[PDB]
Amino acid sequence: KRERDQLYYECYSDVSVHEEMIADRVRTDAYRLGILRNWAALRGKTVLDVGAGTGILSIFCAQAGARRVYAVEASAIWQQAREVVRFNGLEDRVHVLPGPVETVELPEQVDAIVSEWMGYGLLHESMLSSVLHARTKWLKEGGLLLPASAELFIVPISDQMLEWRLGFWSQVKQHYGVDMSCLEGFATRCLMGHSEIVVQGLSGEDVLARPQRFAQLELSRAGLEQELEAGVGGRFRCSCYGSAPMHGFAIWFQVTFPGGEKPLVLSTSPFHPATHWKQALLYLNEPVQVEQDTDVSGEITLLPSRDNPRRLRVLLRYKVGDQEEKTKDFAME
Amino acid sequence: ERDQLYYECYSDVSVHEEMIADRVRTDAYRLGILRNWAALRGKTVLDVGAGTGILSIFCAQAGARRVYAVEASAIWQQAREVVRFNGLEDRVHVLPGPVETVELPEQVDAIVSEWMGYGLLHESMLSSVLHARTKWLKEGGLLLPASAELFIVPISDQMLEWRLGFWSQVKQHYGVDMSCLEGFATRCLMGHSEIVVQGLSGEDVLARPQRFAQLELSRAGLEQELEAGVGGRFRCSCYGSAPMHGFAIWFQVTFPGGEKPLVLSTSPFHPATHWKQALLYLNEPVQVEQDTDVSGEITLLPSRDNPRRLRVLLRYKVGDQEEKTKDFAMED
Ligand SMILES: Nc1ncnc2c1ncn2[C@@H]1O[C@H](CSCC[C@H](N)C(=O)O)[C@@H](O)[C@H]1O
Ligand SMILES: Nc1ncnc2c1ncn2[C@@H]1O[C@H](CSCC[C@H](N)C(=O)O)[C@@H](O)[C@H]1O
Ligand SMILES: CC(C)Oc1ccc(-c2c[nH]cc2CN(C)CCN)cc1
Ligand SMILES: CC(C)Oc1ccc(-c2c[nH]cc2CN(C)CCN)cc1
Ligand SMILES: [Cl-]
Ligand SMILES: [Cl-]
Ligand SMILES: [Cl-]
Ligand SMILES: [Cl-]
Ligand SMILES: [Cl-]
Repeated sequence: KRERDQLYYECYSDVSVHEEMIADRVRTDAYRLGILRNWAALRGKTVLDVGAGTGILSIFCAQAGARRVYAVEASAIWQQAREVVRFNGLEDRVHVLPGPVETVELPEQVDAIVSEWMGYGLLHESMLSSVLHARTKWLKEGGLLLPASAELFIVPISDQMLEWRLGFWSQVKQHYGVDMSCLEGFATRCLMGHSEIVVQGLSGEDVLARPQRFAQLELSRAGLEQELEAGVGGRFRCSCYGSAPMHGFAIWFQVTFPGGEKPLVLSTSPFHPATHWKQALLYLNEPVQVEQDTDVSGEITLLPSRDNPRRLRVLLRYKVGDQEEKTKDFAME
Repeated sequence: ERDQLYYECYSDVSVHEEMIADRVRTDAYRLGILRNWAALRGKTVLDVGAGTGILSIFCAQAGARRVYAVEASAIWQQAREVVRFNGLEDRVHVLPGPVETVELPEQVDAIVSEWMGYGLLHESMLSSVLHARTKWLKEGGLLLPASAELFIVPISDQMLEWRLGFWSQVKQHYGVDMSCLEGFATRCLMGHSEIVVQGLSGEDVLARPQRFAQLELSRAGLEQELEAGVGGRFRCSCYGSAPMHGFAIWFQVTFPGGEKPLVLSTSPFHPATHWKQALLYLNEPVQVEQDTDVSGEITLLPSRDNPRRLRVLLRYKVGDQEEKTKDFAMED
């Protein structure tokens, strides 16, 4: 079933997703400046924009002096990108090509590749293998990748929003004169007992320890394609700041653009301004009380599902202080 | 088999959290039940769709000697827990299964139910309640609520206006002109034939809201009239100059007094509720002026494939423009 790809691209054929991406100021301005600061590597050069969407990133490349930009797009939105390119008078420099980047035939190797491939938890959608497949095939030796690298972080969390949802049932008497405190367990089983990856914004005040980096993806490195199938991650460890009910873990990513100037980082940390990626939350089955200097440690692996390769899977093993090591397997909403 | 998937939606906590957190809804049901304490003292009540059991416990608190709390989804176990926890195991009996196939020991003096979906009739729970009235309600029995009215008005959704205008703003933000995508945006967002559940304010309302249906729930033969369609004709005149994006529909229900009668509205001129309003978009904007004639017909139906999903047939005419038709289905 390669018709699994048709239902994936149908999401990107609609305007709403692209509105959400372009409305994400942090994301779109990171790409704008990231491209601009690498003018030296881009003036006069050829560029491959993998998954051009509405074509905004391809136009940034042309505005930074690129002589030719190949904007490859697999969904029907390619029609709108051609229209936008034509509308800005850039048809002679920006050429939009339909179809997947795997099957696309360009007339030449390229000097640089740009792509916004990051999904939720970085690797939801599994777009990275397309980008790496295109690097190996089309990018010249020592050509520019934008962004050039990625890192993943994990940290234990106490989600205050969830806390109020669990506590809701104890507030019922004071409003309506009926005691529903006994449904606290039920709500915990409903909201924490399931095995889905929740994509939700957190505050920095919900963070219970130093965020630990558990993966580092240098996109130039050959053989990185093969490692994504086996999984991304490894062990983590940290000690908590204080007293709180730990609900689970959050994960987020960052990506780095090189300078020419200094490097630009695009982060999805809760200590930074929000993005449409938000954070990926991994809830325990029930809350666990931790104290100042409670040592939390464990193992995490990000990989694609068996059923749908584009869907993200997270295998977590964890140990909260004294407790026995527990396990939980998640899949994106 | 089809009905089992519907009940499963009410097995999760989130849906009941949302309903109980709707203070306008829950206070109206509390206060509506409390108003009829005289008629309910020492009487028996059926609670169709008991959920977590909160409405049954209002009836027991109001003085009913016996309440049968009927609930088809697995949440009946949570309703049993709450009853026992509140010490009302003698006065409230939680009976699992659908209300169609439940067996009570007696006929009841009153029926309470919160049955209203998005656009009132989404979910098609009203048939279950009307069947329960015929089978279990005594003569001169009480229905809470007792009636329902449906309203419609042309609207100018600001949230949509922002989303359509977005593509002209890209130049100012990022230095790339994408104003050429406005038509595409409109075709995606307005050309889809789905009923959008969204909250509006008073500024969004473009003319005097018009009632197009009344449902007296005691009326016999109403169950058959629901399958045929609930609806009517409407006409109104626009207040002033604005871009019309479609129609909003909403409802109200009325509890009898026993004191003045209590009205639970989901109008945008009254306090907000989880029902919000149900929006029916045109295929594109139509610019209107003061005293512009908007008229049409609306019919609320069950969908072809799925009887519990709400369908809306809309005929509409706006000013000099010819009469147009559009078929909507509730958000998938
Ligand atoms: N293998 C592949 N080949 C070509 N395009 C792909 C692809 N996999 C995903 N895409 C496309 O890549 C885009 C990812 S979203 C990024 C969109 C664009 N850069 C913007 O900022 O607006 C989508 O439009 C999707 O349809
Ligand atoms: N035919 C039927 N028989 C019994 N219960 C039904 C039913 N159709 C729907 N229901 C139930 O009716 C409920 C409607 S929601 C209202 C729940 C509750 N009265 C409250 O205010 O919180 C749902 O929980 C659903 O499971
Ligand atoms: C269809 C499933 C598997 O994939 C999607 C999940 C989410 C989205 C989505 C919703 N809003 C914005 C996006 C895209 N975004 C995450 C940046 C992409 N480089 C799209 C596809
Ligand atoms: C076909 C089914 C799934 O449609 C539903 C759609 C929405 C809901 C829902 C979400 N929050 C609250 C509700 C219930 N509410 C409308 C009051 C009902 N008496 C339930 C069923
Ligand atoms: Cl497509
Ligand atoms: Cl082109
Ligand atoms: Cl990085
Ligand atoms: Cl767990
Ligand atoms: Cl009414």
